[PDB]
Amino acid sequence: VLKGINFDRSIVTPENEASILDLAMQNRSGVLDGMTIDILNTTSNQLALFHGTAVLQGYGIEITRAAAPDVLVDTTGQSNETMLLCLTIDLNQVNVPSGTVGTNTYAVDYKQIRLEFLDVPTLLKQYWRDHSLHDLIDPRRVISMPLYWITFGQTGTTPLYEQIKSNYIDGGNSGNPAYGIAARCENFNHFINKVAVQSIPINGVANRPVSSTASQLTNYKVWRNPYLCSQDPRDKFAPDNLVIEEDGIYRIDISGSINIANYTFPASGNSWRVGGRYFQIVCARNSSANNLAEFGAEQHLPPSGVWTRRVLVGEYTAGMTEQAFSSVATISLFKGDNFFLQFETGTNTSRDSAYNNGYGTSGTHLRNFSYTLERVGDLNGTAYYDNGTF
Amino acid sequence: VLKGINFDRSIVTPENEASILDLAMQNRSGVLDGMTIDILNTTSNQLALFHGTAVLQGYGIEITRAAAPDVLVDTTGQSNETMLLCLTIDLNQVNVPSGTVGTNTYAVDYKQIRLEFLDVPTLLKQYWRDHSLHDLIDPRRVISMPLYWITFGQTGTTPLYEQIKSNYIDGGNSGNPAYGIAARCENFNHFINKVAVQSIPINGVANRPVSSTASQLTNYKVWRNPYLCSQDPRDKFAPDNLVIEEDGIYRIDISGSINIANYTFPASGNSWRVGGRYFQIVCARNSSANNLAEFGAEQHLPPSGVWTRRVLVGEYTAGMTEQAFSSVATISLFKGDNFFLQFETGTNTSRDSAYNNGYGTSGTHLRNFSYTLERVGDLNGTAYYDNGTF
Amino acid sequence: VLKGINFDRSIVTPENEASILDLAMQNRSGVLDGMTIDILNTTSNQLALFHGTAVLQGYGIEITRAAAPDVLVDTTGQSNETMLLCLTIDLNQVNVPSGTVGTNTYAVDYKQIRLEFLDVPTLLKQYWRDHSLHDLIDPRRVISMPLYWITFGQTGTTPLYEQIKSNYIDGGNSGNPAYGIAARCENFNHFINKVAVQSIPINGVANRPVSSTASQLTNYKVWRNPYLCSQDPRDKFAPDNLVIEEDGIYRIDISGSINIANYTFPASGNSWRVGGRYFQIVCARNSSANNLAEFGAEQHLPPSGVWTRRVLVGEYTAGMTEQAFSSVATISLFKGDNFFLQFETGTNTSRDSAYNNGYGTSGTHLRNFSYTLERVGDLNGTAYYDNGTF
Ligand SMILES: O=P(O)(O)O[C@H]1O[C@H](CO)[C@@H](O)[C@H](O)[C@H]1O
Ligand SMILES: O=P(O)(O)O[C@H]1O[C@H](CO)[C@@H](O)[C@H](O)[C@H]1O
Ligand SMILES: O=P(O)(O)O[C@H]1O[C@H](CO)[C@@H](O)[C@H](O)[C@H]1O
Repeated sequence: VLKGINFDRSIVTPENEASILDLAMQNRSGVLDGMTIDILNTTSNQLALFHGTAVLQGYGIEITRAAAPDVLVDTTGQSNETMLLCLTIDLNQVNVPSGTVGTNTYAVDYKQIRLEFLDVPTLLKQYWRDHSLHDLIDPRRVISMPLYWITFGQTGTTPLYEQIKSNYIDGGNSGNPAYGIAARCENFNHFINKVAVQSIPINGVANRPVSSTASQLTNYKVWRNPYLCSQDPRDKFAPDNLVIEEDGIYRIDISGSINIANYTFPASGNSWRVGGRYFQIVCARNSSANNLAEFGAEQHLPPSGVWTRRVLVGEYTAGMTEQAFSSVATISLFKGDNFFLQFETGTNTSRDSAYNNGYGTSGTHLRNFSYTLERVGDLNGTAYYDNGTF
Repeated sequence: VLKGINFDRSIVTPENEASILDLAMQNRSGVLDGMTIDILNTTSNQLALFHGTAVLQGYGIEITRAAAPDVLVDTTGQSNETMLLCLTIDLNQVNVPSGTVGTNTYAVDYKQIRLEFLDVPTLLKQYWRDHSLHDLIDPRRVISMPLYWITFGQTGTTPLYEQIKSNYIDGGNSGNPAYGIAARCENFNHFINKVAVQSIPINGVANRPVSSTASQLTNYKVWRNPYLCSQDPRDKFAPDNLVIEEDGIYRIDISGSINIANYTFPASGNSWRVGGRYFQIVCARNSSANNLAEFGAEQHLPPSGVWTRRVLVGEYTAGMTEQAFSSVATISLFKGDNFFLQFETGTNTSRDSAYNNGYGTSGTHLRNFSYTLERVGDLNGTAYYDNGTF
Repeated sequence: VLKGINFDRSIVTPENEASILDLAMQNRSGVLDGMTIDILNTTSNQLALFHGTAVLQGYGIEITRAAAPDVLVDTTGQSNETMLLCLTIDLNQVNVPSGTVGTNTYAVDYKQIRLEFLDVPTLLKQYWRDHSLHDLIDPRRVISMPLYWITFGQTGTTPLYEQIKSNYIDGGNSGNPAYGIAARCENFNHFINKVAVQSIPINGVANRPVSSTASQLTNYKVWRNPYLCSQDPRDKFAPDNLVIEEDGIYRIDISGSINIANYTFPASGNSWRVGGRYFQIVCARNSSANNLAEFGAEQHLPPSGVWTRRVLVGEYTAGMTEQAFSSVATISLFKGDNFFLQFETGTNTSRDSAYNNGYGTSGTHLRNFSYTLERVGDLNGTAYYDNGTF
């Protein structure tokens, strides 16, 4: 039969209002405020956390403030291990009410809510990003959200901690928590190496032309949304590659200019004409390496025939010192993918190359380069096949 | 007087929580999961559908699973007709409760919910996209959502079916169901015909340059959100025109390059200078033809003075073989409109034309062309006049 | 302890469901429909308003319709003043219920809701945009939303009124009320003045080239979202500057072309080569002037090291009559900031200038120029420091 959920004779249940709040949360779970570590009230037997509010699959969880310590987690038995401090909902447990709504004595012991320590494989098997209490095919009764990486030393010491920022809805994403900006940067200048194919460094360090003979590695302002992407964990790829943490249709915006761009000089032999040189800027995705995602989680496999390289700007140098470019594209990206930008041109400086033989400010370089990477759509259901290949 | 809805002494009603869920749904109705046809349990007297969940103007509807068939719809009396299988809310009916919340016997017969067959004019008169239970000026008591086109044959046969995907929130749009991407494509190459004005084919087939003498019609990956737009239903316009299904402020992104671009050769007569040739890429809207929208529904009339053509890229060829371009614009579009892209240049190849006299890969063509069309704003209330004209 | 809000044994409270509706509203408050002035039922002792619905920090407020006047506000004692007509929630008051749910006589006198007149300093001290009932650090018990600027004359006269459109969710923003388009325009042509640095007029009037000798100030279609931005209130800056009303990460899109662009003519002395001329289009922010925001409200101070100028397009003229450009950037903007676009080039027309010595259609000008400014992210919490500087 046809069942009404919100109708005149319907009884609105807890599962119902959680499903509504989850929808309003864009199916994202996370700490809405507070719930950060309290080192002052942290010992070698107890871990303390400040008061706050979180939403886990539509269920509102609160750590209440009083008098501090707002809450205490038992660390006895935990030594010489790296654990995950998790907030867990266990629907197998029973919430115990006491007193009465008539007197002013109603209270509940929420045994369905736990603050605990889990190892990485245990958390992954009950992580909200991968499993759901509300799931259609595999509904679960126990779900968790990791708050902190906790590294316990020898018995009698206080532990080391690292916030799992992907699980905190801190700021930048309020209103559209599952979408918005993934990565963005300020304008930067980067020297073009004398090679056919090279990546453009999008992670905060550029090889900035500083003099007529040299370029030097210089920081530039960059921002990343930890829920959507992260800097590659391997030092070889760290300057260039992003690891995508969330499946979706993303929008990539690029702009800048190619300064000291090479071209064949107009001479009597070529009928006093500029010999333009081909170059292209491409965006790329690579999924050959598994476990790049947070917690070394399993990558999401892309559909058959998925793109790997896409031309954002393809043209010839026009005989000017500096020539501007701009591009905007929507692309499919998968959890675990590597995402990066490449600069492609010929290697013969006297024939097909967009780059010259100069170094530093005398050499061909990218000037005023910037980008924005944003999540603009999901790949749930049919979209995975229809929209996921490009 | 001033009435509080959510206040301490207020009674939260069914209409109230439906209005809240509708707001959380971005005022969009549709199947959230399941509710697809079950051909195995479909006969010549009954139509079967799988279990699922839908939200119709804030009212949650569920088809419950048990033992299949999850639900059965009586098809007796339906023959040699094309009908719409609809999910209807009728607030004139009375939901009948039985048993008690005290025992574990409470049940409701939701007579306010129906699975029925309607003809196209009947559905349109009570379609959720055009009429509302919550409406300010014309509030309705009966509202429907079409799920399937059902074509019944002769008495004793099983019918033919077609899913109304615009009414299924399948994927790509979760989180922002009323907005997001309307249409997008992968990079493609398209030969420029030797005419003054031509449309660029945005519906999946391009006239791809394949040799030095020929171009051939080749498919390219394209995606459309059925709720926002569709391929033109008339074969003459099918390669080029989109039909907009939903009013709004849309964002159009284009990029690519013009390859083998024509120009006046630098000669002694012109002081050894490149004679650039003007061309422009425009986006366009046309509402002359009514009933192009889904179900042949009535178009939404645009305000007085509305734009029809807008220049996205206007410039001269620069003497290079290939020159890249990019553009991003926000435009107003109305339900029933035709939306398309045009390439405009002169017809005299020796004087004003951006195109040459070559064919295939030797002829002027668009290379690496792609676009994204996205809904970024609505045209409700005052916005219709203020923002709707451009 | 860990408290559950939405769990099986939990009691869902009024504050709870208001917090849920506020989240669903993207933390924006405003009139959802109606609540506009009723001049017909307005006297010299009373102000009338039409029926409608508003949401103030998750609390639903309704003015009920019956027989008009839908509601009356006492204006006795108000003379020779400019007041703000405000809708206030005061949680210190007590809502008085009467009758019973058993009979059909339940009614509430919502003393927690008021329609009143406040002076600008009083409203600012209890304005929903700046203070919250739900606030973590400074929770308030009284909060208001301004609906109209009301200017009372001499005793015995009807007042003058001005709608506070920023507090009305009229249209264009339904679905994403706190985000979406801030400002947009149709394509326009603007003459480039013979100076090093000039602003491009983004507020609806351009100096349009009309003849071979003259340009004239001509209107062009422009739209602004009052909640996000406004035209500068000072006449000196009115054609060029926007005042940002809301903190955030914004996206700026620009496109157009530079027509009649200057360049050094190819002559025997320069080896028959085009001497390109540098120019740049920049977007800018300035916060030196306080109180530019609505109600002369205090500006939001940007973090240390914040950007002020950013290059969107930087390149040389290429020897063509017309050369197109496009740019897309994400930038940080603060409540009270001035936002504007500048055109920068050299002043020596025979050496470094992108502009020539012509006027009107014979002079260098921007052609088909348009832009979109959109709010794409917030600057709450950590984002203020991490993302706010660029
Ligand atoms: O090209 P290879 O060695 O297969 O692949 C390597 O470079 C790619 C491109 O940066 C990375 O995405 C891969 O994770 C890495 O294994
Ligand atoms: O130019 P015509 O014949 O008025 O109009 C025709 O072409 C337009 C442009 O493709 C379409 O939008 C119209 O639906 C069609 O009737
Ligand atoms: O340059 P000045 O005089 O400091 O600053 C003036 O021009 C700026 C740029 O238009 C405005 O933002 C300022 O509000 C105004 O005071």
